[PDB]
Amino acid sequence: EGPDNDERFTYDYYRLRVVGLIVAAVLCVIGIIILLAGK
Amino acid sequence: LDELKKEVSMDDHKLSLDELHNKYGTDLTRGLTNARAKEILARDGPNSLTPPPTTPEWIKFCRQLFGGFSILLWIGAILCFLAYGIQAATEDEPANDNLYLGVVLSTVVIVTGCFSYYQEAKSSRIMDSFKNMVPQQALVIRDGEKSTINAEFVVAGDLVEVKGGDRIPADLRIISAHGCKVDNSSLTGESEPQTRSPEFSSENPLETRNIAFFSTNCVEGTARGVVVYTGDRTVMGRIATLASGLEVGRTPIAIEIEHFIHIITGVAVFLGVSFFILSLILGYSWLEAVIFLIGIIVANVPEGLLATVTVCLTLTAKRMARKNCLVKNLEAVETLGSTSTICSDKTGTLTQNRMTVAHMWFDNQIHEADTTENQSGAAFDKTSATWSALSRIAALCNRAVFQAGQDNVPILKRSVAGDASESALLKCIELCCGSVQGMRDRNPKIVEIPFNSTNKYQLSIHENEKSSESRYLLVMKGAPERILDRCSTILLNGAEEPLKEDMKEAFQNAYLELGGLGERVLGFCHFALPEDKYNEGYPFDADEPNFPTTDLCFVGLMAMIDPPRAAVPDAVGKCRSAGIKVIMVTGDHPITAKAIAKGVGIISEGNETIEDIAARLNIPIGQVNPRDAKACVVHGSDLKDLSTEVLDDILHYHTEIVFARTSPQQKLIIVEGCQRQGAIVAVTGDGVNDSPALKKADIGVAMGISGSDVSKQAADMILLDDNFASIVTGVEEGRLIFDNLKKSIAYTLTSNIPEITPFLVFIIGNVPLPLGTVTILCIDLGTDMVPAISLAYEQAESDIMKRQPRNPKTDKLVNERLISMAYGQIGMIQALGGFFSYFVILAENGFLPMDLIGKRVRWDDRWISDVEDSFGQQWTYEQRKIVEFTCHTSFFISIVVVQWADLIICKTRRNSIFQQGMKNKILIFGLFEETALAAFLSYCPGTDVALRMYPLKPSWWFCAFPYSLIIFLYDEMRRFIIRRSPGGWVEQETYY
Amino acid sequence: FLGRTGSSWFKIFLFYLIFYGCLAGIFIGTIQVLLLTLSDFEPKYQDRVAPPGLSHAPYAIKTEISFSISNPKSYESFVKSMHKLMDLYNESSQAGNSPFEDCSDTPADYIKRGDLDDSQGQKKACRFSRMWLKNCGYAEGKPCVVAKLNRIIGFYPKPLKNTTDLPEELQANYNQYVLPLRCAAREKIGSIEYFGLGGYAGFPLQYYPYYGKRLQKKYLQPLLAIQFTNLTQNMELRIECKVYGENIDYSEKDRFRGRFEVKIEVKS
Ligand SMILES: *[C@@H]1O[C@H](CO)[C@@H](O[C@@H]2O[C@H](CO)[C@@H](O)[C@H](O)[C@H]2NC(C)=O)[C@H](O)[C@H]1NC(C)=O
Ligand SMILES: CC(C)CCC[C@@H](C)[C@H]1CC[C@H]2[C@@H]3CC=C4C[C@@H](O)CC[C@]4(C)[C@H]3CC[C@]12C
Ligand SMILES: *[C@@H]1O[C@H](CO)[C@@H](O)[C@H](O)[C@H]1NC(C)=O
Ligand SMILES: [K+]
Ligand SMILES: [K+]
Ligand SMILES: [K+]
Ligand SMILES: [Mg+2]
Repeated sequence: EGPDNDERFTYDYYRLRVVGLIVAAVLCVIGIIILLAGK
Repeated sequence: LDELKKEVSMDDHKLSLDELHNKYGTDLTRGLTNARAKEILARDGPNSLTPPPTTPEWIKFCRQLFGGFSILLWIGAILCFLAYGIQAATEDEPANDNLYLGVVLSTVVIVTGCFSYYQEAKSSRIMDSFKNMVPQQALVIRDGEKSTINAEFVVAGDLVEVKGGDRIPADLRIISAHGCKVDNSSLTGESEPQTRSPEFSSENPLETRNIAFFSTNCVEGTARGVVVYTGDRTVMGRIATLASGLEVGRTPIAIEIEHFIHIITGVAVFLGVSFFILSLILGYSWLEAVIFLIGIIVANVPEGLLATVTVCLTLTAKRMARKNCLVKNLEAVETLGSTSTICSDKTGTLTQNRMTVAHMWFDNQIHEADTTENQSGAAFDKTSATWSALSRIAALCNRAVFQAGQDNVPILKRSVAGDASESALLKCIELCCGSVQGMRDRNPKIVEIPFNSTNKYQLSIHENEKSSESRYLLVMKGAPERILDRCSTILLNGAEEPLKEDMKEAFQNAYLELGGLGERVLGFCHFALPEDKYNEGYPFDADEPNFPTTDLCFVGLMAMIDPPRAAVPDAVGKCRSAGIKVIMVTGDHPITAKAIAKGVGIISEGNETIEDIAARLNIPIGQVNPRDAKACVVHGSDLKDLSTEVLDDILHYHTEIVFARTSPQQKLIIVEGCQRQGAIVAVTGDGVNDSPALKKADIGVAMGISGSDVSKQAADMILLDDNFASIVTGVEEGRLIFDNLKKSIAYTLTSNIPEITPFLVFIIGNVPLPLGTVTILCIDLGTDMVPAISLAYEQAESDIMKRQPRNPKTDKLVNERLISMAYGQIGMIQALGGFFSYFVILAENGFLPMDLIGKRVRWDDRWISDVEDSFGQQWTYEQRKIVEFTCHTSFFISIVVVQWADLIICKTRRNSIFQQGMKNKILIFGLFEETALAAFLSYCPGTDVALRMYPLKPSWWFCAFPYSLIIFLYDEMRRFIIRRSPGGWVEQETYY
Repeated sequence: FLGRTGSSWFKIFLFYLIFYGCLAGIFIGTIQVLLLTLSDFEPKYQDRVAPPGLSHAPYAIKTEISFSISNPKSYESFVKSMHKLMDLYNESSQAGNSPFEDCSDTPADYIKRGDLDDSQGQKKACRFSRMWLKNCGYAEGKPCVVAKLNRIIGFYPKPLKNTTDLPEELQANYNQYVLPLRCAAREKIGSIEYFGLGGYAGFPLQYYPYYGKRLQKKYLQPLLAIQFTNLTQNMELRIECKVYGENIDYSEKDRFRGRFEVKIEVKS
């Protein structure tokens, strides 16, 4: 917007962290699954 | 020091009984005086063995703390505390950087110390096992009276008494004996009881009957003797010292480790000081000049590599534990793969160590029995009525019995009370005719004449199990020729017939052939006594010939031997196909040694000794060109008068070598001879007479079930199930781990470049620091760890058992070709991918690449809270630093992303991934966990403080993707060239 | 030689020359495409400069400006940087209707010169006289520090509204058009005096938004002179200058995030 362009200097680092941690966890689980296919 | 002990012993068995007493101030009848014995005790010292001085574990741990990488990491750790000290004095720095980084680095050294300490293990209790062979007490005659004393109180000169069941307390001169037999397997590896008597019977004291040795035991009878040697001075006490004293030495794998440590340490100190001066010339304060150096150290040293090696070794040892192959020393996991020569004991190693029936001669025909443990062969005969007649004599004319409670274990494995030949016959009949006890119940023995030294035969009279007869049957066995002189008829295919010169000659032929096979041959015959001349109550006199022992019916011959283990012939061939030379080294007699050599394939068909040529051509042995003989059989008595140079010529000039009737020191000498030629040597054995050889071997392998305690103490590896096929597996595993270590090392080293280059450009370019010191440790200690380990699970790219053993002088674990690829090619591509993401982060925040050159001065200036970017905006100190640390984070993640491809390319040295596939589940696990770790380290809240890791925007993750892909393509194209032309260019330049 | 023969030494050179040449050419290619995705007038991200920093002219050794009044070369270090900044706000530097403009001598509202486009020439910036900075060689005794708000493209600094309570409660509250700056230390052993545009202790909103170096060169950002004529002497005084606003925030880590950290000591 014009004088109300506050969103330009903002970033949702909170969501990014939530998503990043979700991904890291799921990649960790997936890895266990493939490894445990025989121990 | 031990050169004296490598020599054959000198003795006094040639002296008379009386003469021997003068030498030791002793009485043949009364024995020593209580006072004289105590005097000699203080004089000579105790009848005991002293363990050699060991190196304390303290010094062993700390010796690892100073090996190249640890030295550089120490210089870094201290240089951290240096810069910290210089700070705490000058400008009060409330930070924790240099202090904490110095603590972290010192911990890395200590923990890395534990890993190398675990790898360099030496579990040795040789002298302890020997000490277990000296009895607690001994029986001596002192002041004309026998008393039990502490065996350590035994001295040279006293009168000792032994009987069946006790250990020889010391080396004795036999002066009196009654039916005494002894088990000399300690000195020979052969357990057949040897008679002991006062009479001298051989110039060689290790063969004479009037000497009994410490480390052996009396098996039966009784004997008295004069002590000639005590403690360390006994024949086997010296073997003990020799074995326990032998310098261990460095393994092939250990030598390789130190070698690349020098290389990497070299480049580290090079670039280290090369840029330390390069910085001072650029006008950098010593305050900074050291900070850069610390970074250089951390970049160059692969912090997690030595521990990777250890884990890869451990994991390989775990797989072998699961095939009944125990590894006592982690490094011995690889030595077997580098082995070019095997020196093998015969008895209990190549062989089962059990007299077993091998052949039978009946119906004018040679039949072969199955000698294998698990009986993997086939039948020979069942139909012939002759067989049942021979079978009956083998069961009936036999005094051997199975021990109680064995019905659970297989026939051939069960313990038997009796001599070896009777046990063999027992197990033979029990196997192919069912319960022998049944045959001995159906035919009650009424009278017998046990085998006599003079008679050379054993006879028995039984009540024929037949109801229509129920009469008296005579059976006998003995020396083949003696049995022949007592026969008139031969049971041919059922019916008897006169013994014509024809069948008599066929007997001699059969007899000579079986004997030529190194087999012990016995004759078997029977005689159905006439009914009218022998009533149902007729008494037979065993003392005086009350019955005919002539004109009997010859039934057949039976031959026997201590046979090879089932898997042994095939394992020997497999070792030989892998280009490993196999030598036999045995305490056993030459005829037996040679026969098993041919049986297992040590001596291949057609190959001759000089003696074979001479007999065939009917010419003198001196007339034979010795170069025409590729095979040789050396008796220990001849070995004794040969110099090592002459032993070296024997080793060089023959492909098929048998060393027979060797002493324990002689086995050591043969091993050393092989090593002297530059060969990596394995020893396989099971007896205490293998202990020195096992110790000196680059790798000693002991048998687990049949092995003596001493042998297993001297070994690096134990075959817990006595499965000789495990050697073949071991060499295969050893070769595979050697290749996979290269892959894992290249992988680990490759990521050094993207950690070095940022620090260099930081100096030469004056740009903001692309990657931090902490960030490097997150890679080498964090992300790269599981992937690097996973390479240990790689399958072979080709048939590794088809290639020759590596040349330890030329074929190195880390060579110039590895460095060229890891440092010069792939690592360089990784460095760029790192920098790219760095320029991306900065440029998208307002600092375009052009304006970055020569800005670090203002960038690092803590007091400038208004640096202008390319767009004209002003940044405080902490604001721009957040972007900088975000650059460290994405550079870090870029390494991870480019290591994805590197992990896949390091999978194979030659083959394509499209050929080898992706069947390594640990590797895939590594990829997922590596990425999970990196994401966690970036996105987890609080990690921005502890590690200076900042959250990355999604687009950031993909910066290095095009570089990750170029790596995959590049290496795939390169290896395509290797395969397409075995010529050499790409091969001799980059082929690890 | 060391490794190989001359023929081999050559081939290994011909390879790495072509190899590294290609790699350099590829690296450059990826840099090209990166630049191609970026604007010339505005950076892709601005969340890392977001809350504006407040920086001053006196180059602090360590957020500190200690000196002796009874000594000449004791403050000549801080006068060097003070001069460096103000030397830019010269009238001879601001000449003609291009590219400067005379703007309200009293704090006014924002000025939009269109978009971040080159569809116009150099966007005309408001003039600023260093003569608006009353009282301030500089203050040889009791310094005359000069404040500054960090430039951010398209940033509209918004003052706080007088809805509730305020630190400098309602005094000279030019609510609609001034971004205030109140310095503080309890510990009240000083004498705060502020100088600026229109005589206000703030930043005139008519200098915003900043259009960037590419679209606005020679642009001048508003200054706020602060004088501490403290009646005290020979002691470290921790003085913090704070700016207030809707788009202004602070951090415990970044001690320059919309605030000062000055340790004055007139040890004379
Ligand atoms: C910006 O203004 C300052 C004001 O002090 C100028 O400083 C002048 O320097 C000259 C020569 O050194 C002196 O004779 C004057 O006394 C100073 N003041 C004035 C008001 O003229 C400085 O030169 C100016 N800078 C530029 C680039 O124009
Ligand atoms: C950051 C940049 C400027 C550094 C570049 C370093 C280059 C020149 C280095 C890195 C790795 C190096 C190579 C590594 C391996 C080998 C194989 C060896 O048998 C001869 C030297 C040779 C061929 C090296 C020559 C120089 C080399 C290519
Ligand atoms: C600032 O200077 C003016 C003259 O320009 C003078 O009248 C005034 O006293 C000075 N103010 C202070 C607080 O010293
Ligand atoms: K490293
Ligand atoms: K050994
Ligand atoms: K590394
Ligand atoms: Mg043996």
